[PDB]
Amino acid sequence: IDLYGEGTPGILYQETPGAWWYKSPQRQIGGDSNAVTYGAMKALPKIPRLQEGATLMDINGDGRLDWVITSAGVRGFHSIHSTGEWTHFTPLNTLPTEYFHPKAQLADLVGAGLSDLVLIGPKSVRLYANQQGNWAPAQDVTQAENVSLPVIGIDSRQLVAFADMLGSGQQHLVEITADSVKCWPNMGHGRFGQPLTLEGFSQPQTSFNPDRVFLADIDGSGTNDIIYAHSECLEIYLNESGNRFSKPISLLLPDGVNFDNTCQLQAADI
Amino acid sequence: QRRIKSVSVSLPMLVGPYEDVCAQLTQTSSSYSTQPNQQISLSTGVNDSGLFMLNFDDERFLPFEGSGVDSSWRLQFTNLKQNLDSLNDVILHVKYTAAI
Amino acid sequence: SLLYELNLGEQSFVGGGGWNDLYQGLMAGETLKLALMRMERVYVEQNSRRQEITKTISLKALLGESWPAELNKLKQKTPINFNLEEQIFVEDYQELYQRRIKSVSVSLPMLVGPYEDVCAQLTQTSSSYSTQPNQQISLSTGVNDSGLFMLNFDDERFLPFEGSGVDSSWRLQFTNLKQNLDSLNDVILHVKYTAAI
Amino acid sequence: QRRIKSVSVSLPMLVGPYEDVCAQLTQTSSSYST
Amino acid sequence: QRRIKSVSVSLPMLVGPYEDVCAQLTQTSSSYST
Amino acid sequence: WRLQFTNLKQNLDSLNDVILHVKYTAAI
Repeated sequence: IDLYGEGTPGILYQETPGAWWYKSPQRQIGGDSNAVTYGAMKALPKIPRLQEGATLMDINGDGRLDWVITSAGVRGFHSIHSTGEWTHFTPLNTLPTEYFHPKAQLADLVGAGLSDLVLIGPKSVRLYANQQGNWAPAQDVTQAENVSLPVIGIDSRQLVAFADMLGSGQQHLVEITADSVKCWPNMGHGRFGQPLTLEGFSQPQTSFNPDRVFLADIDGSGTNDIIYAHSECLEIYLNESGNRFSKPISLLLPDGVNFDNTCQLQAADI
Repeated sequence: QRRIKSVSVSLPMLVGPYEDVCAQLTQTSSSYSTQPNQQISLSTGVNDSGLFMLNFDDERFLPFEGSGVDSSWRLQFTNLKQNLDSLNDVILHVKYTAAI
Repeated sequence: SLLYELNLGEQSFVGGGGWNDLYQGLMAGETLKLALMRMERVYVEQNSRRQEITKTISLKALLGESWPAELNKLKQKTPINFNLEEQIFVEDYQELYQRRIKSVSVSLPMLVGPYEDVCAQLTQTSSSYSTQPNQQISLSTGVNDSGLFMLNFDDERFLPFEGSGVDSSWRLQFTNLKQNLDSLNDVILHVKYTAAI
Repeated sequence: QRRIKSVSVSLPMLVGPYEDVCAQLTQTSSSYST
Repeated sequence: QRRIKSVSVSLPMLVGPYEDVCAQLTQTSSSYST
Repeated sequence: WRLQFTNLKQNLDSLNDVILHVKYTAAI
């Protein structure tokens, strides 16, 4: 993560209590003032860091991180400055929602930078509650019963995500098969619009394992673009204005390499 | 035929970090002709079941093991200081077994 | 063992004088057999399931205004003495007719060095209700410490404060002197206890 | 030779939060006289 | 001295959702008269 | 050792390589 607030993530390998070791992005010596590298790790004093629902989350929306405490009966965070100042522990006027499960945990639709959980699927909509790192009551709503129902967590050659194909900035619910894409308009509290299909995507249903897809916007517009793995090549699908999709770019992998279930693709601004 | 094997409860709620919600449930009576087992005291509320470590096949009978399905119940909080406006609703969970 | 494990007042089955010379103690074992049988009976009869309660507490919240002074004494690594008010327990569940401590654990809002093994220990001075080798636990994880390399229930041996009366007094102190302590915010206790009705 | 040891089922579906889908399966008959 | 206790295998591969790859391994012979 | 696939319909072009794992015990 970018714990330091570089505007660039650092590689904070961490293994055990204390193993917090930030391989950090550094300018290369020589050349244009563009060349950058991950320098060596560093150790810094840190929380016991375990059994706690560990994560370097900014819970408050500062742009600057806390670390989550959620052990059995044990609940709050610390805050960490760019200096690495792990502030003293913070009980939180604590009233987080009961964690039944992570399954279908919402984030965005409370409003940008205000993220909060909702656990949800068909015919109902729990309400988010986060303000500024505290929470309201987690109220109940539903949209109108005609509205098509988005629901996370089936592997059958299919995916669901909170990710903005549309590029408004709202990481809309989108559902993907081997063959089609549908996306639900943001409607705020407890509500969604009838979904829009986005034309153009497909893949052979014989072989479309869902996880071979990758989610990023590439064009820089905001419209989330699409990538799919062949063992030799990437198929890259670019979002037409948030409406449909271009002919896929086919990209040859590094020579002799083959992509496989070990491989982890990502995109980043290293 | 149907007989109750076990039960658990869940509360959509917000809880203080170290707040131990205090409440308990008890069975008044049960149908089918199916007290020490009839009462369970609860403080996690996430998926409470009144046992420090739940498991099947206890050499001793579980709180409502073998109870007739149709049955009546009483529920009440006990800590008075704890705020309750947080409460949305309660969801029960039941494991039961049946004949054919 | 049986009597402590069930606190059944005052009853007995074992008795001295079973040996005799004129009969070379021949029937003794048989008498022991019967006594054992009666104890077994009583155990099965009385070992009914019992209420189980999870309780937790901030030291700061407990100590109120004294808290910062005691925290200073802690920072200074001096031992802290304090007691447990059972009134809290009757507040949480007034209906229960008896309460005995089953087990305990501790948690420390703290920062720790990567491989820093915080060194501290806790001990019980005394306890109410008439309820040393079990009375002392040494702690170095601090996340959810309980003094055991692998905690589990139903140990064939008794746990550090198993069966202790709820109202009780305690002493706590750090032991490593080099370790920095300014990191410390507060301490939260955890207790598993069981109760009658 | 082949004999069945155990079975399980999976349904690509959406389910209400606390909706307990209710269905059942049964075997009518089997080859090899088991 | 060295004797085999157990074995396992791993395949860098892509698999269909419910594709049960089918293959098998066997030992022909071994040293040390085991 | 001998190794072979058995399902014939299954595509195999996906295959990169195979990695074995062995637990063994030894004297000194």
